[PDB]
Amino acid sequence: GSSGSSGMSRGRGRRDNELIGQTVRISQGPYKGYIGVVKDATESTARVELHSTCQTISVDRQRLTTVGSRR
Repeated sequence: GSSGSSGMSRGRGRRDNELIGQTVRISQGPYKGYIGVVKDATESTARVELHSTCQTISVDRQRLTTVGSRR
């Protein structure tokens, strides 16, 4: 039926799983120039799932260049 959670609040500030799902493009490492979706966000790394190799690899959050369609 039509049921829901009394409160519509998930996180107070900015959840570490925010960047999770965004398109990131590796700039460093052996995967330089590779695209992937951030699956997990680490303190000094980020588990991204490549599109081609369709594999989940961890890379420095910084080493990752957040992608974003432009003109």
